[PDB]
Amino acid sequence: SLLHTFWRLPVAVFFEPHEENVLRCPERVLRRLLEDAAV
Amino acid sequence: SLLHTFWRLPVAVFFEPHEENVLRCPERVLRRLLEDAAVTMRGGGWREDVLMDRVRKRYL
Amino acid sequence: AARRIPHFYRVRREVPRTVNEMKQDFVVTDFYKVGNITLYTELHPFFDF
Amino acid sequence: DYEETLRLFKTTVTSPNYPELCYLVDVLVHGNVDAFLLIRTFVARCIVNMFHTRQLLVFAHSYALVTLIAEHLADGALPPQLLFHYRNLVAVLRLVTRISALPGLNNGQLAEEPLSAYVNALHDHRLWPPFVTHLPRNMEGVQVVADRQPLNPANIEARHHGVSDVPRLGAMDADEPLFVDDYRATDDEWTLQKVFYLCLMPAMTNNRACGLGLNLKTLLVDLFYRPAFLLMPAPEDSIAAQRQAVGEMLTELVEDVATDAHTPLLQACRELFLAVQFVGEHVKVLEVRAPLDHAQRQGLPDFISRQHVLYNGCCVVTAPKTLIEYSLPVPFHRFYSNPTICAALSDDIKRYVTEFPHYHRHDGGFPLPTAFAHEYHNWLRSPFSRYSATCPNVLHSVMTLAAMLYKISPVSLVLQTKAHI
Amino acid sequence: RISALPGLNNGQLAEEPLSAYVNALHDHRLWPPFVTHLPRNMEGVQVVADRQPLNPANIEARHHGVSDVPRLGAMDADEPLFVDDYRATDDEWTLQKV
Amino acid sequence: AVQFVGEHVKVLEVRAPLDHAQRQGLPDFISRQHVLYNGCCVVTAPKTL
Amino acid sequence: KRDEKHRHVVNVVLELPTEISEATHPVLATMLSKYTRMSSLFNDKCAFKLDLLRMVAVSRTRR
Amino acid sequence: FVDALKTLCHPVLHEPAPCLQTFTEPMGG
Amino acid sequence: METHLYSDLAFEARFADDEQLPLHLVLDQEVLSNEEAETLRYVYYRNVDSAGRSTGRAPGGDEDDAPASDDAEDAVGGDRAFDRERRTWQRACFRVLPRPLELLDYLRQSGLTVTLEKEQRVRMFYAVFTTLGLRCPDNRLSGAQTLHLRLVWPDGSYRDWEFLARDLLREEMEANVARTDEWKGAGVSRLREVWDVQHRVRLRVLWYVNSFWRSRELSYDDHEVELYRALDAYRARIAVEYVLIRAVRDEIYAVLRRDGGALPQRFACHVSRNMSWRVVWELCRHALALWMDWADVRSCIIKALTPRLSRGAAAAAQRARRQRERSAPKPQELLFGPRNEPAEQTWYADVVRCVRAQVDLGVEVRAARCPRTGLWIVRDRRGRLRRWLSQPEVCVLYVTPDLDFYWVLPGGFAVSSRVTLHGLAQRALRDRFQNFEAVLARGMHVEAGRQEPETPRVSGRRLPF
Repeated sequence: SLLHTFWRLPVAVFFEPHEENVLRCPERVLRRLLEDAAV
Repeated sequence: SLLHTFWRLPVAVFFEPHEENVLRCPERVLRRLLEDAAVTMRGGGWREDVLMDRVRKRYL
Repeated sequence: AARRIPHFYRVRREVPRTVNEMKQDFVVTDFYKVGNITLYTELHPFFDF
Repeated sequence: DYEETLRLFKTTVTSPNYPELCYLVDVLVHGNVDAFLLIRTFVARCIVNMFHTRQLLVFAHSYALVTLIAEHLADGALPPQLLFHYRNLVAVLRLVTRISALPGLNNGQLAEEPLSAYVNALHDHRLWPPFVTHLPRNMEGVQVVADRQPLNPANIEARHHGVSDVPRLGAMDADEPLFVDDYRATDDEWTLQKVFYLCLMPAMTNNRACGLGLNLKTLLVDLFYRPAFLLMPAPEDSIAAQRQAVGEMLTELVEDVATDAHTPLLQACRELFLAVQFVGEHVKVLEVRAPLDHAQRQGLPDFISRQHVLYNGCCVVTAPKTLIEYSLPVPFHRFYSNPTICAALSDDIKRYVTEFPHYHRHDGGFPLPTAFAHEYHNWLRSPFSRYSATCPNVLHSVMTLAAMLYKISPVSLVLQTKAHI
Repeated sequence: RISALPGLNNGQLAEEPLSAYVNALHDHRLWPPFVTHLPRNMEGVQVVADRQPLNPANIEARHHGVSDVPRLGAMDADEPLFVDDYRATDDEWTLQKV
Repeated sequence: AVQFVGEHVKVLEVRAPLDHAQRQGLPDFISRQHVLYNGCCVVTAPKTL
Repeated sequence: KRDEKHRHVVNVVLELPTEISEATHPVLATMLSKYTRMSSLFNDKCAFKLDLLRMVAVSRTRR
Repeated sequence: FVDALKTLCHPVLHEPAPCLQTFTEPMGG
Repeated sequence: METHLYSDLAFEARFADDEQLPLHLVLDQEVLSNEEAETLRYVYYRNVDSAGRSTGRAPGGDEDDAPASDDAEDAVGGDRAFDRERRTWQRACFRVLPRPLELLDYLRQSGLTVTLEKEQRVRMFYAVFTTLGLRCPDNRLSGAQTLHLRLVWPDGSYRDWEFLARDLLREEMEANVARTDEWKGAGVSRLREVWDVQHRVRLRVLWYVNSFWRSRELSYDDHEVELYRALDAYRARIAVEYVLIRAVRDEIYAVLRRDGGALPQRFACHVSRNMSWRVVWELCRHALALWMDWADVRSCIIKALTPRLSRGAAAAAQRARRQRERSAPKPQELLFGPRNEPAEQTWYADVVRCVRAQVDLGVEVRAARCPRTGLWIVRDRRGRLRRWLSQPEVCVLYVTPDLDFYWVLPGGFAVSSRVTLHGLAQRALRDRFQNFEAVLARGMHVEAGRQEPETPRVSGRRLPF
């Protein structure tokens, strides 16, 4: 299920909003959206 | 000099994009959940019968 | 939609207020200050933008 | 002297103990004259015993139940003060429609439009009151859209009564065929309904009332299915036999609201069953589009103002505890959208409100659904609901909405100017 | 109605509203002094009766209609805290506080 | 009416930390209410009890 | 035979007790012949049920 | 007061830590 | 009133070489908007026969029964189809009265006389007057010969209405000095509304009693098998874009079946190790089914294919293939000759969102290749960045002017493929959305490549003079 990335060690970012943001919903919002896509 | 609060940068471990970083898919469960949808969305429901049956319904 | 009204609220994501709702939470003396947002929209007494 | 009648009205609209049968009577009668004549002594008892047992004035939650009491109950089987209250309320609506227009300066017509329909939007017919029970007589400059396409010929509006139209009774769940009772309303009672549903209801309830539609197809079939409604004669030795025979919902619905010591529950319940022959339909949200009149079309000719109204719907003020299964709420407008009554009505709106508790507001800040949230296209935008949640419950604060309904036309400027307003 | 600012509360910091910040009568932490049912949201709350907190749902229960002995033999205890089986909504909470 | 018996009176101390707008002043702060459970706002001397 | 579909439309869609017979209700005899002019709409039994309800409503009046 | 919004909600008004530095059971029973 | 007389006389004129009838029309606010009718350039028409699909092509059969077969240089049968489909469209007479008017009162105040069975009220806001020609091949007219009608706007955009011959003549066929002054004197017989095929557009036809077509003794018949052949022709002309959409759908399913789904990253958005992907895969399935539901001709691939059909795309495809097929550069041309040089792409997009069930179809997007990597990065047409690749509740489809393919789930991972139009013929793909090039009229220059002034704008607010 989990993906396979090339760079094995993860990178700290400047967190530019000028770039694209990175999938920033936590596990609560994931489980809630699971319930909303369910019902 | 006590416990104050400042603006540190938000540290978050991420991954910069590459050309061979793959998103692997669970074959034997998710493709076999896609199998029944792929075989049930071939036959019927072409979205070419609703407005044509309406313009035939006004005729007949 | 007469049956899909309970199917709209079954998601749990908030709807943001529009600019006309954003224009009524100000007192009559704070409208003309730089803290107000919608001064780039109030352009005509006959039209909403 | 219209003060204590509006005090009693403000008492009886926001009350948490509104009697739940009134919404059923509202979706039953539909303002038809023989339909209201057929249950005349029923609503007479349901006024007098309800008022003597409780000081909230009944039957004030819809326009058609009030404008028919004030004319078709002039017999005198009521005390004069209750009919005097209803006549004063219709006189208050007359006062508001006289003040809201300009009576001294409207003469004749202008491009087949009255000048009073240019000065003020209440006399205009493109605006529609949010609870339609009869289609209007003037339907010329509008595009009434039911589901996908407008309804321009008359064949999609034809209902009868007492003829046993069986295939439409399997078509309340259907959405395409509308059904009008061929009583097209002319602009006097049309404007009275417009005022009662825009400037007197939400100015008195402080925008606390709501809109729901009943599931009345599958409701009459398990309300009046008992043998007492079919073996009617051309018993009553105790109250337990009556409570057993009448059925469980009518044990509590018509318990102390129509049962006088003269007539039992059985006779009154057959009297209520007598007028089911005007069944009506399920609720349909008529998305009525309307291009503007020839004054404000000067700029923006492609403007097509949407408005959402109901058909055979009841304007409710509390939760019906007993018809909770046969009811479905419809928040459809910035008036009549309140979260506590819908949370007591539906259980997904309740979860959505207790997730985001800042949508518990009254001033139109409730998130309407996406087909109802074109806030930049209605005739009644955000300052109306922003005003209606902070007004006092006074007659001048009732007519201040009708004086806020003045249009922006060049003719509106000439007419407001020549009257020095 | 006066306690909140009803023309202003539309926006969120946490899942608590703006009204739970502009007035302490509208938030879920200031408990009214005589409660009958426990509130709905206790994220920033932990209730104690013994030396330890009572956070997990292992020490909460309610059965009326079965008439069991271990409740009625420990009525003056400190562990069990037999709550009602009906959580309090936002309206009943803030009106209890009022 | 003895269908719905509740337990005895037990004082609930509530250890509730503050919200996240006043948190930064001493972020180790907690509050301490003393809400009572299963009781009544008595105003008279109950002459039989 | 015409009687078999009469028993079908009083047992399956109407579901009325058979003590409610033709010997007391004439609107049964004058309406069920019309309601046997149609074979569809047999799932939504409540439509025919409330149709019989409004026909017994229009039957008994002083009008 | 709304001009002073650039002053009243700064975090330095709400930090008593230098003010704090310069200034100086079983419930079951 | 004016252009009806002229076109009636001109159809008296040209009846020897082209055998059409004068079908005068008026339209209203129920078809085209006031902003859309104030600036309306010119109207078009070409009628489709029962067995033949056009008039300008060959009478018996055509060469358009060959598929495009997903070619590269010749897009759709080359450019002879462009001049062929331009040859079959005819220009019609045209006028707009952009002010409120009552049709019966306007014709009474003007020279004509209305003689109706009853004086109903037609309240319309602006009247556009045009005459089209239904063609009688012999004296006999067919009740399944449909008449198409375009509305061309100055930018190059158009809408398409069409209607059969049964609803044009449902009553007026079953009810059977100078020329200008007797035409003015006797005038109009009656007026009735006509619908399109899909019951969308209500416009009105005007039957003049001084029409010479009444003196030709036309015969008429409306059979069932001819109407069924017209139904199948209309079935094909509607099914063109939708069978393209089904080709896209089974293309994505086959390319997921091919490599199994362990698909690479083709778009520049970061990823995080902790977030699960079962949820975004289920969101991908639900959103692809949602895009299958809300599929429409106004989409990404159709508007990507619209400038492909013209001749300029053929010339640019030839020169781009000649440029990309060019050998290693020699110093002889680098040192003395003219040096050589595709800056940023011009894509289209469909963005589908699962949590709100709202797809957004007509989107323009300028893509770019990021310099640090080999990844694609999208940008807006203004210049801002597009942040929908952050949202885990959305999906986005993409299409190149090379007609390549990218279906992008959240995280910048793209299911790459190519579009398939092997299963589609030529003539429907041409006459549905052939991109039309504007002809010279008032307000535009003679030579191409010039700065344009303001439109003529026959106005309803200004004095028209």
